[PDB]
Amino acid sequence: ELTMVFESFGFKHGIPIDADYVFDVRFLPNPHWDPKLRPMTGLDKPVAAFLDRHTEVHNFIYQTRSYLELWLPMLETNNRSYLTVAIGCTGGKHRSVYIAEQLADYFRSRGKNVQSRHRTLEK
Amino acid sequence: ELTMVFESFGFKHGIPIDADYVFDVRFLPNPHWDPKLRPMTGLDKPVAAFLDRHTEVHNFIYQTRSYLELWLPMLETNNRSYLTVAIGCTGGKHRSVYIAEQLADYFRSRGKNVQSRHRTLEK
Repeated sequence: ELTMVFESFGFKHGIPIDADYVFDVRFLPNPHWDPKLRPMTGLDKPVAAFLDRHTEVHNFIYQTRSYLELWLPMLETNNRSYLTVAIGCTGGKHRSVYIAEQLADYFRSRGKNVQSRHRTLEK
Repeated sequence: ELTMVFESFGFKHGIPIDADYVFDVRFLPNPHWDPKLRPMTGLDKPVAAFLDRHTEVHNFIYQTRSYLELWLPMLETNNRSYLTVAIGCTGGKHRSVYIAEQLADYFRSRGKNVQSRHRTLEK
């Protein structure tokens, strides 16, 4: 079956070369100036809470998975092993990490074959 | 005002480094095996007609502009000069060219500041 890859990255490091879709989340609320959140990542509960208190964050996740679901039946049959969705913020530590996690969890919940990767955190 | 750039490219040449959003259209009907269409581009009427006879082509354009419109108000105010939407097929000659053109025409019709670019055709 098609493997759905959800990856976060920082635009400052360049777009990942395996991406098929790229979504920029630099318009979402930015935790960069709260000093307590700066050293954390979007895997951490305070950063997730900072993001989820804003309505547009859940709406971005919901609308993005809905958009992808329009094409998924045709992609699952596109001579294709992978569908790679890359979520980018500037540094790849906070917003993109959280959003990629939430998308990956949503598609896992739908029974899809999924994998996540955080390009900045893995360094 | 925010300048909306719509660019086509071929994944075989790599993702353009100025892209903010990237949409893969390799699942749309492929004119590669009709020999009359192969040397043409998505600027040409026979290629546009080949694509537009399939319902999913118009739906992709409509759904993609609608998705972008969810975020445009927040992007038009993201300390941002450009919003660059890159549409990719394998070679960047047919599907991506057509789709980028149609998106650019749609946002021009809404009074947005727009520019188009076809990375493969310009070579």
